[PDB]
Amino acid sequence: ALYEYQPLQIETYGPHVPELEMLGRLGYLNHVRAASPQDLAGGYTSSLACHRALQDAFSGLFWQP
Amino acid sequence: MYHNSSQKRHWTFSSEEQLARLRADANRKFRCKAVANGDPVFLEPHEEMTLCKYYEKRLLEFCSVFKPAMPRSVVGTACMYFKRFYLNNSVMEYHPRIIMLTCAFLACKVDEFNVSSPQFVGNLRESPLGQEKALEQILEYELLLIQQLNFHLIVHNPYRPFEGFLIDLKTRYPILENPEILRKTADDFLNRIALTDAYLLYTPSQIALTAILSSASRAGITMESYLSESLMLKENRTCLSQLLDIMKSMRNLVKKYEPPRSEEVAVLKQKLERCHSAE
Amino acid sequence: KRYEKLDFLGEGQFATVYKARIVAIKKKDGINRTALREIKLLQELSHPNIIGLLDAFGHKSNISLVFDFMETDLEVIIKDNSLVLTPSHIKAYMLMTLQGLEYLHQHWILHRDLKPNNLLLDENGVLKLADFGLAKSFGSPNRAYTHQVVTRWYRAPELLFGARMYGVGVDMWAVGCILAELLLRVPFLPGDSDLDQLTRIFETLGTPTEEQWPDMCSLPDYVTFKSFPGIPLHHIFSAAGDDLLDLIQGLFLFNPCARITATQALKMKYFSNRPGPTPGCQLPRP
Ligand SMILES: CC(C)c1cnn2c(NCc3ccccc3)cc(N[C@H]3CNC[C@H]3O)nc12
Repeated sequence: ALYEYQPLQIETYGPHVPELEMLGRLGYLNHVRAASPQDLAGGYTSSLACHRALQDAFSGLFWQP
Repeated sequence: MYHNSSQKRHWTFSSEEQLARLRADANRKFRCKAVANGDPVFLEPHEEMTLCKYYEKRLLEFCSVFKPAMPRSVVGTACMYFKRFYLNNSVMEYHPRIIMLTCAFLACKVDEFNVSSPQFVGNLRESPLGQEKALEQILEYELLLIQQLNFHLIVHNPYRPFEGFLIDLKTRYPILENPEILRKTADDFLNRIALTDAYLLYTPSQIALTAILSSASRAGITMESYLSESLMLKENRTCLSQLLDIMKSMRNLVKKYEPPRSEEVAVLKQKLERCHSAE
Repeated sequence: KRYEKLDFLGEGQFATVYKARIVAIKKKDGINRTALREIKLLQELSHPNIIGLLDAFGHKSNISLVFDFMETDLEVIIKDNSLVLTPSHIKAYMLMTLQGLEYLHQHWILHRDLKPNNLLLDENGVLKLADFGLAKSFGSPNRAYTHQVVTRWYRAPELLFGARMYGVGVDMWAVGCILAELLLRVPFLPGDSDLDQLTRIFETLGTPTEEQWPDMCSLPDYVTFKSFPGIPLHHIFSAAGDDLLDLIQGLFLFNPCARITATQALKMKYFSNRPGPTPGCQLPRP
């Protein structure tokens, strides 16, 4: 009856987007605007914007109506 | 997200033939209703398309000179609203001039571009009495537009996918050393793609990628390796061929697009005012 | 339309809600922006722990939103002295809330109005996030934001310090406050003002330093309080296990970035420990 975490599997119909915590490791974050200390203090990072942009770039690229 | 959005599910159509079928059905239904209610006055579907192109350009011009500066997401949402509305409605039942302003109004509301009604209608080149009349018409048609959009208000534009593709190119495709100089041209093609029916036929990611690669080809840069290697399409040959044919079809749509002619626009405009006055 | 109105369910400042046939209908600017927000966001979301917009209909500049009818909410559960909130019940509520929040956040939307009365329960014990009238999409650096979101009792310190840009941390802090209310059966930090809310936060949890919250001083409305030691978490919740204390500490980190996300909270050992979450059919009802 115990709960085991299962990741949410939603098809994106596109290329694989690198994980949120890996973007800085993979060099993506050097091509996005650096977050300000004000934005950082509130919990906003450039990683969020980069991840959202990559997900929207890859969303449904392989899909056909 | 687009991959489970209403735009993908309900407003991305299989072919231009289906779009023409929808528009012709709208024209025929309006003609039938007018005949049942009680002639050369009626417009043909191609004339309706010419008028819709002209009024979409009018909507572009309205959103461009809007003050305060209107975000491009709001403009894209409004233009998509206009396209969707006149997919299933005749310009002789609802005037495109009012409908495009209602599309801009609803889009400003939906994309959280907080603007009050008086400063929305102050952008019109109209007298204050005319501005108030136009505001009343917009408030009357706002619910109608929302109903004709089937309450699908979130519109996925190609702009953010374009930015994400630029990020991915800067990160993972060193062969294209500076993707930034590909922007201005890829934007221009993007705008041309907006004038066609492609937004109702392709995904925003496909549209953005097609614009980027059209800019690359116009730059003499062959980056098919980005598709095959960086996007891992060398595994799925069929997927790569399908994507390449999608891009080719988009380029075909852009190359065969015909801007509306001014003389034809004026004639059809007189005809449309006649249709609205007679009714 | 096709709906017959059976009962009057309530009335707030926004609109009025009726139980109609079962569904619940919520009744110069034009169509209300809050209703448009709910429509646009709920048409793009589909999850068992998010309220579903079945249909919308209206007239002129009025509008009515149709949702599934929900029996009760977490506020009534908390305020009901005749029911015991066992650890399994709390875990189940927490799990459904976090699953809905994980789906919401991965689609880049913040609820921004999380509170026990916005967590509705159906006849099957399925919790759904509701009242998306304050919800907004996040992840856009260009996007403007307002710091006066979330009810004060459940508002995060970054919001109370005037943070314009924020991420899922606001929802996570509200989730921590909801968990604390579930444990204590009373509101955790019931401040009567923003300053009082911040003072109670720093009294119960301690005044954050430059180490627990690096750029906290950069927020606009930041005001330095006294160095409150803060009550240890195991003294506030004396009937909480170490796993639950770890979950609470993660939810109540003053650093919003370090504050656990919905996915990380779901991965927490607390949710995988014994006992398992209560099945929805067996959850308590008022
Ligand atoms: C999605 C939304 C429109 C919805 C769905 N069902 N439902 C109900 N059902 C009954 C009930 C009774 C007590 C507590 C929760 C629920 C009430 C309500 N609003 C009322 C109740 N609390 C103050 C007012 O706002 N809204 C809804």
